[PDB]
Amino acid sequence: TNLCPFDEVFNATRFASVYAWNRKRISNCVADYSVLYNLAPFFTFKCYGVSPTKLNDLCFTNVYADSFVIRGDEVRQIAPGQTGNIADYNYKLPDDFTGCVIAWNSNKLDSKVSGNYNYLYRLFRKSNLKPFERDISTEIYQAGNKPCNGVAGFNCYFPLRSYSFRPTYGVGHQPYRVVVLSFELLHAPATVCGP
Amino acid sequence: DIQMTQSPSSLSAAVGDRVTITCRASQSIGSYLNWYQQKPGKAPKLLIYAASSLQSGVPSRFSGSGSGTDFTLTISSLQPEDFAIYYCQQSYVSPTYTFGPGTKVDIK
Amino acid sequence: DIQLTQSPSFLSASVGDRVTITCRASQGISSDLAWYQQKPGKAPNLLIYAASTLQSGVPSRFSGSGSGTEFTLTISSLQPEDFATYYCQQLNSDLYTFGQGTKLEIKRTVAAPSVFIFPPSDEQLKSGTASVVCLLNNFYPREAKVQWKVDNALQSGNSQESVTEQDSKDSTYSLSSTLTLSKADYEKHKVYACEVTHQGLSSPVTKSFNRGE
Amino acid sequence: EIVLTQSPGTLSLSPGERATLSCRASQTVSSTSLAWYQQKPGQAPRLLIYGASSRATGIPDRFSGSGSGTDFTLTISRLEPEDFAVYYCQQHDTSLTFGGGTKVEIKRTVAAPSVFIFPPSDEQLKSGTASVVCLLNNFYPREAKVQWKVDNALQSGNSQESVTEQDSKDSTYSLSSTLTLSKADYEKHKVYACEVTHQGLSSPVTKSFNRG
Amino acid sequence: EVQLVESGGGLIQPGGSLRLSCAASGIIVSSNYMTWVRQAPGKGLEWVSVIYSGGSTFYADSVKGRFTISRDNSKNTLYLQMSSLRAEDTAVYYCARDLGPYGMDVWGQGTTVTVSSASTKGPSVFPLAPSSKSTSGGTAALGCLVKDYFPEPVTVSWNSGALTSGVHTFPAVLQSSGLYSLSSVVTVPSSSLGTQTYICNVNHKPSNTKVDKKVEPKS
Amino acid sequence: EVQLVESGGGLVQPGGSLRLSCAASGFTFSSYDMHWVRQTTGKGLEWVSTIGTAGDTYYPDSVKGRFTISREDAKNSLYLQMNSLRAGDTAVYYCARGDSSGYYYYFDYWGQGTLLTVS
Amino acid sequence: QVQLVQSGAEVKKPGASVKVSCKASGYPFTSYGISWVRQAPGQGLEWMGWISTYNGNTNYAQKFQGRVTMTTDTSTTTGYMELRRLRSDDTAVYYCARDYTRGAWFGESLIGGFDNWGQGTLVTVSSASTKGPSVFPLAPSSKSTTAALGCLVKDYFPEPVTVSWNSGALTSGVHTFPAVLQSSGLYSLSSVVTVPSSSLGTQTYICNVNHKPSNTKVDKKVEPK
Ligand SMILES: *[C@@H]1O[C@H](CO[C@@H]2O[C@@H](C)[C@@H](O)[C@@H](O)[C@@H]2O)[C@@H](O[C@@H]2O[C@H](CO)[C@@H](O)[C@H](O)[C@H]2NC(C)=O)[C@H](O)[C@H]1NC(C)=O
Repeated sequence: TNLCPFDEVFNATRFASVYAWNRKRISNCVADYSVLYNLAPFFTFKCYGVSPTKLNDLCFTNVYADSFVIRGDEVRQIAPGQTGNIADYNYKLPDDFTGCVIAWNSNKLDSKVSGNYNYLYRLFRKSNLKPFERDISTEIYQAGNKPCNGVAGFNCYFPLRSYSFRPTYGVGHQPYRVVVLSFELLHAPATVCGP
Repeated sequence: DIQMTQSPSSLSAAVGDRVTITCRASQSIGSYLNWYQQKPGKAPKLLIYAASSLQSGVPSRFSGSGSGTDFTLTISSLQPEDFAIYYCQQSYVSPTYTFGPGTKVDIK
Repeated sequence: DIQLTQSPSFLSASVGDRVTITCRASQGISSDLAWYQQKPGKAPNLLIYAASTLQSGVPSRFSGSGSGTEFTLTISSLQPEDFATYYCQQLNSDLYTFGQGTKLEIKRTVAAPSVFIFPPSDEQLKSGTASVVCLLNNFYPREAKVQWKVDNALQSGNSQESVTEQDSKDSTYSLSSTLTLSKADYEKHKVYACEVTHQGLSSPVTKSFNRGE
Repeated sequence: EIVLTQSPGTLSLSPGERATLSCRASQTVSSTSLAWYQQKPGQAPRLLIYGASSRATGIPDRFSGSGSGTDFTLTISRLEPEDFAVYYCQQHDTSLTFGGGTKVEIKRTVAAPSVFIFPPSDEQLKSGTASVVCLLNNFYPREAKVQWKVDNALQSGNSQESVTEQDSKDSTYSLSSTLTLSKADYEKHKVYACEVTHQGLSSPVTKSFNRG
Repeated sequence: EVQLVESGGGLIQPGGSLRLSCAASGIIVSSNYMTWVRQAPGKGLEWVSVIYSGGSTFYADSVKGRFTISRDNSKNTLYLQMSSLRAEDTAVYYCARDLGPYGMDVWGQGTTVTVSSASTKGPSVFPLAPSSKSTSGGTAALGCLVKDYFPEPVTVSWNSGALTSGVHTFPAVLQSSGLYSLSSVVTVPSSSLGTQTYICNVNHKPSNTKVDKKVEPKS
Repeated sequence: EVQLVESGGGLVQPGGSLRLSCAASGFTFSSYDMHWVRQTTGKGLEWVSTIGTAGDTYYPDSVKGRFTISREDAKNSLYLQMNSLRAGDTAVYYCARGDSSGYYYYFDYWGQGTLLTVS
Repeated sequence: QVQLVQSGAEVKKPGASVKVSCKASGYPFTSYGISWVRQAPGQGLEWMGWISTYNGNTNYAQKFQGRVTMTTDTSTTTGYMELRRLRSDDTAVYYCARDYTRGAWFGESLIGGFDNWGQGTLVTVSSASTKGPSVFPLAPSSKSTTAALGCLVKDYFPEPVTVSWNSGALTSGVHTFPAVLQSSGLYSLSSVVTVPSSSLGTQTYICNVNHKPSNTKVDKKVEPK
């Protein structure tokens, strides 16, 4: 039986932006979690609803792998019941999450001396995101009274802002790569169990 | 981290009485409590897990009920043996598990 | 959790000069930091954002640059409306942090204080208190020393002072010092003095009075 | 797409010096997608460095990589005899391309050839074919120029060189320049000379023979 | 045309409750980051709380539990409810529109909040006469000492506004009692030492306590 | 008769090194997780370290790096190795047997405890 | 113990087609992709293409955009590369490698490279037919002065012959130059040995030629003139 492709998730060359996060469904495979047990001691591993030591004897219908790049001090927001601009207008996790979250610093890969302007987040949004909702949309945000008619200016703002990663920043403003494994369980043949 | 709080800090009761203690969590942990009894000088003992399931052989007077961020441990008829400190533990966020401060049940 | 520190605190200048103000950050906060101006009594005004960009409606004299932990604001030419207090402000996820601020002021030739002493009146004594007033008039600079030697004794309390804002006509300050002694403690002594130390005076000058006259 | 110019073309060193190889890209290449390979003579290649810094499984510590953007460097600290191979760089940033490759040779003292000569075999002449082989035994460095003089004059077209690899013990080459002419022309002329000019020499040596 | 008006500050006792309200024009308060920033008297700016456009609220460590920021869309207004007040919450308060990495561009005008028990009381004006101890340089000095009044402000004028050239009213300095005090001196030339009338005109507005005390040299 | 006997505590200098052990009996010591949990009179019960049945180890933020947990399946024993000791490490140390019923995790058996002093 | 055994040498001709095989062993086959590489004689490496062993997606180089097909067999864990329209400059050694530059499942770019390689498979393509060595002597010069001699393994096809001396006796000082392709498409090799000048007409120098594809094993005797 095929193995679960956990290597192609953590070891990919490019990660997405947080406002346009990536998703990968994993099904019909044997899940060897030793990959997570052998992780180097600079990763950040947490689990919710299930003990890490007992992933090798549970069965799930689906596993979701969500990957993105955030700032150093915003990894605290990738958790159930959190508030802030990343948790509100970029990426939201339910209250009863039931899954694991892994994060690691990627300064050697995503920083540039001239500044990396390819990583962006959403700064202006009128209301919070529902859990696992993605908002890829570039429309002028009116913070004023008169309509904007799709033109920048006073009270008319481009919604997205840029990280601009540089090697000389403090560790809390350095890039971090984040993977979220969501364990799904419904009334189904339970494809992803794995010895 | 989840902050676990217990109430009351102390609870004097007499034999035969009905005793109730409560635990409260900073964020919704669903139904993920463990209740532990500790006599002075001995090991802690598991009474209830999953907030309502009784452990395999325990004084049947102990019961548990609650969910979300409010949980309750109940003793029907207090006995002279049932003096201890009682603890609540959350098991939702792994691997860092956290215990409550503890409630000392004193025998009036 | 960031703490920002502005290097100058009371830095002065003259009309036609340049000036440089600095803000250090204590952890390293990328390049997001704003500079505000406030004239006394009014609300602050925005000058620079993202540490280098200029605000609409602001003249082009004001420049800013920095990164990481060191930021600098610069005025290339002082002009009679540019004397105010400037702050640096920060961001990053549920904390907003300001600096203490940097007062800017006129510069002038050094002038010598004038010293006056006033004993307590009669109605004050009837009410049951006694205040002795020492006045320093027109010194510039703002830094001066006042002493209350009561026949030998330099009190460390029961004395408050107040200075005026710089005089628009002549760019100068003035200072008032007071001493609150009850009627019981007032009539127990004869000589009350006020000793002033300031850059203008060659040696400290004491103006005093005798209670029995 | 990206073209990788790899410098220098050759590299002769001594067993224990520090070696530095350069790979330069026309466009900007990310650091997550550049790798180095080593090929020994007669074998298949093997991965050494991936991600421009990381070391592969089982690779010793004396190999390392660095650089960024458009210029990357492979550094070898100790040159054990097995580390004399051909080294390649690739990228897979925008399609996958290899470099030109950089041979790593052994530096030694300047030796001189031992030029020989060989009249065509009489057995061969009874089969309508003639061949005269010039030989150059152990000589260093590699570069050598040879001329074929037919009674006074240089020739062209009739010359096929062939050079061995550096010997295991002495680490020197051996050149075999062969001239092929029809017997009709071979009996037409009388003095055939092999002219050799090497850096290890200070004068053009000429070894000649006549028919019979 | 873009403006932020404020109202709701005043006297209060240490432990009461008070609600500041900030009115907005040209700005929808439910679609911006709106901030409360306080400036204590002569100490500097300090953030209080923020409410996001999606409704999230954050507070400084100094006001956790004690304060609550709120927003009314129907009237387009921002609110700050203050309770368990201490003497360290006395300051001017500002509502601001924050653009994130573009700073705070639109500010309100300022609301004054005083948190003390004290008592609404009038002044205790005393004279500060000139003398041979004051005749110097041909320009002596004299004034009116205002003592133990509450609350601010107080207007001191000399000769009913006739004389204004060379008059300083020093800022009010707070007393250990809980009341305020200030002085005001004029350097009238020593030539007019007994041939000119000098009357100061204290004006305590929240109590209507007009005083026209005369200052003249004493023997 | 599940029984768990700890051993190894005592007087040590700060910054020293210890390795306390826990001997098991009554249960098969190859199919159960094993935890170390300490108790102080000040803060209360706190979790120190975890070991699974696949060689995986888990430590909290304060403990990360310094402590190492180890198994020996053949002799029914488990060990905790402590290096670079600190003042805030003196406590009663319990070796606990972890277990679960579905998704819910609990400690069903605790040992007896061994007091630790650092000075 | 990852290993990739690969097919045997091919001697194809212009216009034909070849299919090389590569049997994987010692790892989970469906978890990695397969890359094919090519190296001309005396040249550099140059990429051919990539195939996903899981869902069959392929990615070919522009130069070979259509001339080549790659297949996989999951049961025996085998990869196949088939080339068509064989020109004469397609002579090269072809390599099979396990891939870590592109994922098998999601087909994205990875941080890695070609970690495990095959053994190589020479594929000669030429317009000719099998031939045998025409071994000739090359005797020392007229003046008997250490000199050198040899034998000329000439006009032979296909590729390697084996040239030894006295069944492997005088290996010290044996130079066997690499074969060079002539202008008529046919390889010629020269083997030489250096011997002391005083021991020329005293021994018996015979060179052994083993051209297996024609089954020829000449122990040719070279005697000085
Ligand atoms: C991400 O990749 C690293 C490195 O993988 C190695 O190099 C690749 C090019 C390829 O050849 C792989 O097969 C190699 O294993 C993985 O780190 C290695 O993990 C193995 C686990 O079996 C371990 O034995 C090695 O020591 C590790 N090497 C290093 C340098 O860390 C890593 O596991 C991959 N990521 C994930 C999530 O699996």
